[PDB]
Amino acid sequence: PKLLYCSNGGHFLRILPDGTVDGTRDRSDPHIQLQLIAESVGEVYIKSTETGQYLAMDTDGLLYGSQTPNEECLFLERLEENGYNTYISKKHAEKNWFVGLKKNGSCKRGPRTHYGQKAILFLPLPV
Repeated sequence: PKLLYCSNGGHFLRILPDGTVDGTRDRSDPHIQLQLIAESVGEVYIKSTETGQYLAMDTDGLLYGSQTPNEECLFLERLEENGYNTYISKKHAEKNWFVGLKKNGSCKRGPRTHYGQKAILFLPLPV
């Protein structure tokens, strides 16, 4: 597993058993342990190690935790000069919708994200 740390609000990406996606600052949270799994080079699923759920973004730009993988669960990974990664929705890449966390640790919605934001920067860390 890895943790995905957002420096915008200082939160680890979290997928809860009920499929809620948000952020917590607590390093010890069981639900922040993630597996980044390759499809093709630079394409990844982001999977909850605890629940088995996959991070996904819906057609309304909303993040949720999917019981099973689908086309909404693929993200295009990029590093990013300062060691942080970005994750753009594969399905909505043309809109530049990203995985992001607000300063208050709740998720960002696709249209409210874009290249250049701190919200979209995640640092993969060891558990």
